[PDB]
Amino acid sequence: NVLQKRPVIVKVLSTTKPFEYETPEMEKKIMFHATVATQTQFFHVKVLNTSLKEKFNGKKIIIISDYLEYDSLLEVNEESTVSEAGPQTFEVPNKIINRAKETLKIDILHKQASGNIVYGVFMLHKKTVNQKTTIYEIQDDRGKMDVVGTGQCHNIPCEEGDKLQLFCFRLRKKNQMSKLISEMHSFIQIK
Amino acid sequence: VLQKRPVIVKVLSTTKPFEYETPEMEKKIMFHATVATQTQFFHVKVLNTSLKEKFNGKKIIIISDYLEYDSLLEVNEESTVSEAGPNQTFEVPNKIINRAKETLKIDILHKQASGNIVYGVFMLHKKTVNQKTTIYEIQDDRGKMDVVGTGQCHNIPCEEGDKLQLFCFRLRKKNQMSKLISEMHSFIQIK
DNA sequence: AGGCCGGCGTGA
DNA sequence: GCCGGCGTGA
Repeated sequence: NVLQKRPVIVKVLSTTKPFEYETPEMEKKIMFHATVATQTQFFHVKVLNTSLKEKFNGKKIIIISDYLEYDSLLEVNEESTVSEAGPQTFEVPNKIINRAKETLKIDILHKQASGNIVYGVFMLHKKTVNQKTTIYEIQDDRGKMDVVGTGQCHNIPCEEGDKLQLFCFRLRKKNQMSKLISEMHSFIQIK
Repeated sequence: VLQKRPVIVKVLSTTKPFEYETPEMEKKIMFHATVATQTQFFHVKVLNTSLKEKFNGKKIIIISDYLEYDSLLEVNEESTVSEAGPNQTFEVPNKIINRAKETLKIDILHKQASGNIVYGVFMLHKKTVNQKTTIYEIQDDRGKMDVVGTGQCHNIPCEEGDKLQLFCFRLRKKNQMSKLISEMHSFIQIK
């Protein structure tokens, strides 16, 4: 899968704080998640070139090129070019905003295809910190399911009843039900 | 496959009986039903059409020797349906009724696991009648999707803006695109 | 059934 | 009327 140099004008709706993650080649690195919108659509965006973080909380309005598109999201990296438009801004329809902030219900998640990327906010019901992995049991009014966290998503401080906001998790099936697995760029923040 | 654990339910809906074809080319008759308990609702395929009255919905019924697969129930000739006594009565929360009436958003359907069985009501945007198959294009504010209808689901009269109610369609992926495929026990009625 | 790879018809 | 050969299907 390869880059798209067709440049896009989008508006930033949200960013996470920068955070540390490890590559399979054991390189220590820093990134942040962001959510951006056009008038018609929204995108989850991984920003690996953290020197643009300033550009992603102000200004809200930006132009992006040479980014990667996969897994229904955008990757912006060192090869990517981000610029500012001006003072000069536009506003995004509330349908799209609410959709970009939306969290799917667990009963629906259980019916979702393996390989999907999932973002959302869920309630922690139970936690088991094992040595390398942590199984977070998450819950809502429709069902419950396991979230396996490794790396930066291992051993996070939290207690039952707390709400976990997940970024960039991979949905996998066992046995006939969904679970959410942490990957290289996955993140968990508390509320 | 067979569950001898009997279920006590209230019938919320039935379709009229209808004709379908087996793979061994025998024409037969069946009907769909929607059922509920205190806990949750079920789609039901009833292959024994002599049970239509038991499913009229005036009564609360008990079902046994039914098959459970694809998140539905199949009641057939080898199954036993009887009536419940006066203390086994109950009413179903409007919560559950409304959930049983829920129709999924199409963009979410596209992300559902291959092989899922789908029921729902959708707005028809466009239809293409071929020789043996009919491509009904369904729409909502979220997205659009093809519904491939053959057999009893082929060449149904409908026009744009009509709502199609789908029963027991199979979700299939090809070239990374989701479609709803009509099958043996599938049904389409217009509103 | 984990996800992945390997075996038929369709159409070369 | 060829197989492979890739996303699908268990």
